[PDB]
Amino acid sequence: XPYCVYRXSWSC
Amino acid sequence: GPGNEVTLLDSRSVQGELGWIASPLEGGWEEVSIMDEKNTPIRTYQVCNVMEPSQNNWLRTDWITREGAQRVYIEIKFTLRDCNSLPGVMGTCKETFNLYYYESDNDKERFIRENQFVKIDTIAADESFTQVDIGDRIMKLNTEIRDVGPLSKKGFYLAFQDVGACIALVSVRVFYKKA
Repeated sequence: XPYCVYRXSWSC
Repeated sequence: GPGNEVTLLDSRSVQGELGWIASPLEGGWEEVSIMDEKNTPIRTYQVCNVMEPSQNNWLRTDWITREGAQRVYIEIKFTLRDCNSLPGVMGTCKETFNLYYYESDNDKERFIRENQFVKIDTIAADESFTQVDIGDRIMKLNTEIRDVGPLSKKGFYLAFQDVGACIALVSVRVFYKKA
């Protein structure tokens, strides 16, 4: 992965 | 309050990269900076190998002195993505992570075995949250606290184990209460 990363919000 | 607490570790107040030890070194837990309003990095650790089986990703702090405290308190702010919010078939997706410690007089341990770590708890998103205003956004994060003790070596290491979740550890603070 990472399938998603957390930035403020998750983005996948 | 802070007046009666003595901080032993606060990931938010470290200057530069945390450089904590990840096993595996690549492709598991990784450092990700989130920039606050003053362009100071919030040093997070993240892993999200939800598409791959048999995850066993470890992350450990550097050595933390206990300064004569026998009971310490570990406060973690984090966020997870729920498995049901991640498209794809993910038979082994998880929504928890495991927290451990290892006591040692040696402040420069390397390759501590998995079986030397003592489990504190399985950590999940539960009822408790905090809001961290970083300018453009307000981070809504789960907040969990656990006590550990009694401790009796000069210090200890904390570790986080991922077994297949989509997790961001945003803040880790460890403190004791001073009589």
